[PDB]
Amino acid sequence: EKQKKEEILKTTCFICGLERDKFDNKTVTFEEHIKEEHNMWHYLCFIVLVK
Amino acid sequence: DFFLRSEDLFNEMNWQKKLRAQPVLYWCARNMSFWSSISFNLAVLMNLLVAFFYPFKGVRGGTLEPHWSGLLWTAMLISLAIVIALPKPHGIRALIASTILRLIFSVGLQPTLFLLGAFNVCNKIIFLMSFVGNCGTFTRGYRAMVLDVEFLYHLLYLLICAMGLFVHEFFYSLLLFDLVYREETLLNVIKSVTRNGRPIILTA
Amino acid sequence: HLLYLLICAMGLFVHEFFYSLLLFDLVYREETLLNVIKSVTRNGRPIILTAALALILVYLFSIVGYLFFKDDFILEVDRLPNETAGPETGESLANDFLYSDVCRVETGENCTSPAPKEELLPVEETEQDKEHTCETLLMCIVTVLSHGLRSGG
Amino acid sequence: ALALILVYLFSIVGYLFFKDDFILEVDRLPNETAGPETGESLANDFLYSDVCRVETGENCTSPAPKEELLPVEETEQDKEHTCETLLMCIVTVLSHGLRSGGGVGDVLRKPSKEEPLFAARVIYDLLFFFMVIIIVLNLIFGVIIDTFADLRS
Amino acid sequence: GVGDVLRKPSKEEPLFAARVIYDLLFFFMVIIIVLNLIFGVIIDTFADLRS
Amino acid sequence: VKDSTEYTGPESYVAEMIRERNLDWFPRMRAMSLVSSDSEGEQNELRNLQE
Repeated sequence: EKQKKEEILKTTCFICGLERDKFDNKTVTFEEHIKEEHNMWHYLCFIVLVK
Repeated sequence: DFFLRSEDLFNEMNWQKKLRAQPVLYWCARNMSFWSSISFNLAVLMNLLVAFFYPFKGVRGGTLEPHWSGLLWTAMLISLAIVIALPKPHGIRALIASTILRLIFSVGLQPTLFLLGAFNVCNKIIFLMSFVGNCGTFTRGYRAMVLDVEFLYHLLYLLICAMGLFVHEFFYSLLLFDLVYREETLLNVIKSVTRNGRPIILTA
Repeated sequence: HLLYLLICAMGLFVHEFFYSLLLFDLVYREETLLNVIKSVTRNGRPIILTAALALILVYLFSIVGYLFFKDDFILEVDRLPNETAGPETGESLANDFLYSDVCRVETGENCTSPAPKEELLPVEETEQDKEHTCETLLMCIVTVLSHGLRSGG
Repeated sequence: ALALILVYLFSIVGYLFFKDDFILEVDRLPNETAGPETGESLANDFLYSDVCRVETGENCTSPAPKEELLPVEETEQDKEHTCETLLMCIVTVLSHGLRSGGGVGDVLRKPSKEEPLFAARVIYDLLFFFMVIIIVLNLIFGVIIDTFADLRS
Repeated sequence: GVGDVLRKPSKEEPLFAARVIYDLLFFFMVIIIVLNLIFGVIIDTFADLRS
Repeated sequence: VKDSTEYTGPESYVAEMIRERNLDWFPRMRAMSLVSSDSEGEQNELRNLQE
């Protein structure tokens, strides 16, 4: 699941985106992213108011 | 994708928261009271180290702060006698004051209305009842003291417990390990095992 | 050849095993020669704390050792308601429961030883062991750490 | 070879290391003592011684030919007196320490209170053998399983 | 290992080194292996079905 | 110087730074064409559309 926080990396917011962007143009996306948120813021604004 | 819604719611919440946040507170809270929080962890470090020095006698043993209270040397020159008045007072006091006031004023109308809020007021539950559990596990409570320084012382407390038985037990320890359970909520992997742990203890 | 020486010592230390000091630190260079080693270390940060976990469960165990009913007239109571048972048958028975409780506490501690002329007693008793415990706290902890990190047991 | 080395250092830090002598302590011073205050305590111081020586040785041887009764009896025999030293201690730590730590059969008593006396070669023992056993395993074990996840990958 | 021991050290040992190096090398490799095999292959299969 | 371229741126660147360078672118073509088709694009569009 922490190799699926990449949507936040991516884108966011817006939605997704993308981016992608384109580039781009203007714008880019981024910015957008930035922007977104714002948105919301816006919303718130819206609411506030109303008016 | 978603984102948104959631976101939205958340946002609203946021818104409210924012509103609250703004407002504021007063003073405040948040912080300064988080100084109080982290150094509360330092306090559990302390009842940790001193529970090692079980009540009766003893002045030969000891442990460095390391980078905070220099008053600890004063705390240990009368040692456990006034440890029936060191972790227990500064601990319960700093924590109830500081951390209840912040953890409740930062959030005390907020959780309304979402399930992550139901969980964070569950944090209100664990933190509050476990630590009043702790305050009730030293002071009597209620109150005491503290301041500085002184003085120291103490007283008581106690209350109730007992019835029936339970009649009389090892109240102090009760305090100890539940605090280190707070240290357990401090981080991660622990939760990891638990979660996959559901219909999996059945594998046991 | 020569020488050388220078210075060382012062103071002590005065004189030690200087030569060995040399030995193992060199084989530590052999340790920097390659890889997986680093691997463990890196994830190793706030993760030895996980060792601190069990270290704590044994700190609670230690006081729940020779220190816990059922098996006294309290719871039972609771139971009551319941008581017883118822118806018916068948068968049965019755029942009841018981109780007791209470106790105590205590405390203690102490210790120481020484011787000087007591030495016969230590040379005999150093050879000795017996599983009488004999309590208490720093004992029980050091021990539960001992065997309980050997192979429970 | 890693753990093989950690045991090569262990081997010389065996019956070969204070605390437990007037140096450280010283340282402490410053511291011283303690303081204040109380409480209780005691015282303290410391111590010382140181020184020583060284030585050387070686040687051885044985043868026979007609000594044989002594070997036929003593082949049957064993006793946990060590009795040192180096190639011994290494072969042994490799022995039991690759069986299932465990530790040296030598014990290691006179507790009293506020212990370094134990804490010396017990904290020494279980820290070493624990880290090195969990590691010799989780290494060779884990790296091989990891490679498995690789080829299946 | 076998309950039999396996003494008369003296120095510069083959006497030991015979069935001790024999013992711990064998039982070590084969235990770490019987484990890390059956163990590891099963866990690996777990990672597979969860995959 | 130179211038142109260178310067341118470177220078510035340086100065300054951032871025420058680258883114894416380169080459282729685209365009071309494609731009070349754009070249025919202006090469026929405006031509017929003025003529």
